[PDB]
Amino acid sequence: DIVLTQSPASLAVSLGQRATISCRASESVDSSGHSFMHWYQQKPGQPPKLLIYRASNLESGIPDRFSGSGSRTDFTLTIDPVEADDVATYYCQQSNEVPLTFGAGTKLDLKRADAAPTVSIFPPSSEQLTSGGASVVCFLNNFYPKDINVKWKIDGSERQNGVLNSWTDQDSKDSTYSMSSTLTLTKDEYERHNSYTCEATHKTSTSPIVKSFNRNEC
Amino acid sequence: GIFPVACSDGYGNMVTTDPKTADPAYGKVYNPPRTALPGRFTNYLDVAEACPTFLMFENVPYVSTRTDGQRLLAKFDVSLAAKHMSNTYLAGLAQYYTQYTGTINLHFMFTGPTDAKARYMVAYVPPGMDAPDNPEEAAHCIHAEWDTGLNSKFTFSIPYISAADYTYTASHEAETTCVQGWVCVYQITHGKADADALVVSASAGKDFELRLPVDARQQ
Amino acid sequence: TTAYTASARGDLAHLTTTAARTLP
Amino acid sequence: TTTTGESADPVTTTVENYGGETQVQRRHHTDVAFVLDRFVKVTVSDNQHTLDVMQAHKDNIVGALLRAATYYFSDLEIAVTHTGKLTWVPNGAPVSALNNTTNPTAYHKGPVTRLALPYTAPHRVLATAYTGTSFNFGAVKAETITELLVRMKRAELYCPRPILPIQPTGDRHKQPLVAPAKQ
Amino acid sequence: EVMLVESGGGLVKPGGSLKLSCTASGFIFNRCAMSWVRQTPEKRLEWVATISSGGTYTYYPDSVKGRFTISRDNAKNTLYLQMSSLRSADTAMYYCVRREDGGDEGFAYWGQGTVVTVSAAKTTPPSVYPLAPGSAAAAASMVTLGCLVKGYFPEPVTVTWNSGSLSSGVHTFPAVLQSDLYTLSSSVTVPSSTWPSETVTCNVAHPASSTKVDKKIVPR
Amino acid sequence: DKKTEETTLLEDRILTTRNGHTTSTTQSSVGVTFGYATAEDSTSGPNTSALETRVHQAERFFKMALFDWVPSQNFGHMHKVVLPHEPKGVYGGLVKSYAYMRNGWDVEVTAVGNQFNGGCLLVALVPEMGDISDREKYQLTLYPHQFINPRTNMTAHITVPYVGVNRYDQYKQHRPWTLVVMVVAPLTTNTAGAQQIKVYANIAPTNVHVAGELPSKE
Repeated sequence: DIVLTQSPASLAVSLGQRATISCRASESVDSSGHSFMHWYQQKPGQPPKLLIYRASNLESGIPDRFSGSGSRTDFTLTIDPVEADDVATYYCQQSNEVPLTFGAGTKLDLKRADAAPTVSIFPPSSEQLTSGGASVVCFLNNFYPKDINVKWKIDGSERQNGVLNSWTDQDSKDSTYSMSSTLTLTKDEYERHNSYTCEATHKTSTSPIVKSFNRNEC
Repeated sequence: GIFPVACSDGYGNMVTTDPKTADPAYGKVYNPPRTALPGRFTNYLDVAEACPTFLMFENVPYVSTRTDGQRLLAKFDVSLAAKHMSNTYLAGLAQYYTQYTGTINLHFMFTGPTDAKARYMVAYVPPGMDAPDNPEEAAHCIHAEWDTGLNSKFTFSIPYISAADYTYTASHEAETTCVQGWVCVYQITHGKADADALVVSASAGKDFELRLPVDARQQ
Repeated sequence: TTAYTASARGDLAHLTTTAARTLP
Repeated sequence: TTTTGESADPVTTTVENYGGETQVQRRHHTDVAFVLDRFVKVTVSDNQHTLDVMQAHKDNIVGALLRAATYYFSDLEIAVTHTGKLTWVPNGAPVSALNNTTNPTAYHKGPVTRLALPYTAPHRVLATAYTGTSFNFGAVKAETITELLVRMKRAELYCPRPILPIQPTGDRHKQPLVAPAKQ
Repeated sequence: EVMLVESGGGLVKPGGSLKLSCTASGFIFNRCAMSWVRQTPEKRLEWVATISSGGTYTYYPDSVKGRFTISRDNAKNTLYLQMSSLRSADTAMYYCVRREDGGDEGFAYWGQGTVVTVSAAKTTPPSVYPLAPGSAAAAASMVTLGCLVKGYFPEPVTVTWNSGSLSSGVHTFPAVLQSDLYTLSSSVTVPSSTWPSETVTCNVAHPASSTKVDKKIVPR
Repeated sequence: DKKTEETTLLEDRILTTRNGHTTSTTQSSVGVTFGYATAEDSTSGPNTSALETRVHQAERFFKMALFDWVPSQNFGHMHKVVLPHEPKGVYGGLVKSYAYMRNGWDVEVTAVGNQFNGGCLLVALVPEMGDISDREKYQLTLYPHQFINPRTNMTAHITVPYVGVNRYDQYKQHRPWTLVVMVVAPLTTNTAGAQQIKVYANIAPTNVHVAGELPSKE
């Protein structure tokens, strides 16, 4: 099987800058006098979009800001200059040899300037409790760079189990990311405690940004 | 002067398969007499004609009468790679040659009891259609019907009918269908014959030939 | 195999003389 | 010499018609078996390569001339500049065989290593064209294959195909021909 | 113009079966080669099968040989992928791609998709809990409010706030498998005044179980 | 060919061809061009384990139209076709019931116009014809051919043997013969020519042999 290896897997890049994306095949992808390497763009919820199609030649009418080169094994997409209409995950794929392998993608996101997270903590609703459970959900919204670290505390004691996290992809408008954090407890051990704390740490601070409620103040 | 010679470049390289013979060193050695040792064989294909080995249908050499009536007892690919060959001498041999041509013999020995009677049909379905699942459709290919009796065995030759004069023993990845068709063996009817075994083997035919030795395997 | 810019061994090889290695 | 042109039957007049005198020829050089009986470089890309005569350059004498026929037969001779052990395998052999040494494998003796190989396809003859894998002479593999050449021996050709030169820009195609140093 | 709409997705138990169709329009289908490519949850793309040129020479990767079949019906311009022995690994979003035109030139013109959800799990409806803030969070000027949709199957749910209206700073996060049955949250930022005085409502639609659930956010 | 009476203003060079129970007379022959040989190689090879048979019934005439030659289409305008193409009748039936088969061709192409037209067609048969370049239309005469030229003839006749790298073929996926017709001198119409010329073909599969009877549902 030929294996393709894309580098980087996510890059942040400022508007008008140059983003390059390498894609290495584990064994030649040229047959005859043709590289059979293809590059695609996947915007959330779109089918992929063919962009480049034998390593260098563009499809239809996709902008000439877009180019490709590469022979054998070493291939690159170049977007120069990056506009905001380019945030997406990019893929290379080969068609020389069955099984038609596909690279891992690279999620391109926009370096915006740094923006620190807005932090909301929510109790469980009285009715989630009624059904025997409790989720304490935290929201950490609109921030950049996407590497953030959130933490759970319950009565000061740290908490690891039952934390389900999810991140919004880069936002087209303001190139920020957001995410939720959910601690799910059972109703009985949830009532067994008093303060709950979503403690999030992200590069725009020296402090952890912490948010907390206290079941006595409900 | 002495004899002027041109030592040609690109000549002399070792070669694991050259038709020469190394110089010797230890001579005047006399072998013990091996006159008339039993069972000598001179060419593999002789034993391959003489001794038919068994085909396989999920761990077994025979085929079993499912129930009375028009049942398709077996059907398979005509390649020395075929799953049904596998345990077959012919295949174990063919594995070392790229090409072949020739007739292959199928042998059907009915193992049932004296009160068990049946009638069978065997056909060779050349490629171009899909192997029929019932006699009446297969009745149009080269076939042969036959019943049970005193004679346990029945032999039948599978004809080499291909575009080229030779064909591959090997099977390519790109081939979906067996390049050389299939052979399906049916049952036409029977009575008290259910359960009973019809063991089948295959031997090399008279004009069957193996050519172009190759060593593709692990080490 | 039709005309064609492809390769023998590729899902299009059954159109290549062009390059289905010319000839099967 | 008027003829019914539509016929398609060959016609060849001679200088004798007006009073000339046709001479002798020695078309040894334009002999099939002969012209094709020479080495031609073939572009190898990996360290393993399937032997195929269609890979000669289409404008190279041999390839141009081979392509001037539709069906052909011949034995092969090969000259490989390689490193380590060179192994050859016959047409239709599982590719995995190239690694096995009990197959015709030649040890190194530089520069090149020269061999004579038998036509090994399973067809009565091979083709230059085709209007629909097997059209090969086997494959070769060596740790390193710097260069590869092939020579067609015993060549037979059937049905001629066209063969074009260069399309000249002007009235004729002028160019630099081997000449003595001016001095 | 060229047009590939696939149909046939669903929730299926392991070992089960579905047959998809790629219905085609706006090109001569009977004279083009066709492919199915899938897109897995963790957003990576696997090719599935290719059928030849309006006739057959069919091609497959190893994971699917034996289990999946690509077939086409030139008579009524519909491509099929019959799928037997659905392994849970097979939970992907399936796309009908026109594979061939003058040459090999990528996969241009891709269909739109149908999801397959192989889970033993079968259709569970969604629990929607209003995420209103505690007493200590109503402050500043904008005020974030939320919607907790829990354990439902198959995907999707469409969260809407105020039947369309607060389409403004609303973030809806990616679904996740708490235990083979999904969670999904959505937050809206609101000026405090707007709420509590004006009703923020959460519109939760789960196509698969014929559920729409609307929860009001009411405070404390 | 030749005719009597004496000389005359009309045509002569009569010739009747016959395959099976079908004839084809032509008072304007120019002879018949013979293929690459006068007789086919051995019809009974090892590749058929001699289970092959020959069908006399197939060897008969069948008609199929080509195109309309008009003054518009000028030099190099060419109409090609691979034989058999869609085959009907007896001959056709063979293809549906036998795995492998072989036969040569008896082709009689007839562009009936009228002696006042100018212009000229070139009809040939080609082995493994795979798209000619514009330049190599000039070297089309290397193939079994025959010209049709209104001042001279109406019909072109060429007989040709079966060829191929295989003694027998599977027409269902390889045919060697491709009948082509090309304009060399654009059609002249003058005062009394024919407006346009309808071009047909009268063909006969010659020496048809088949091997490997297939199964059947109908």
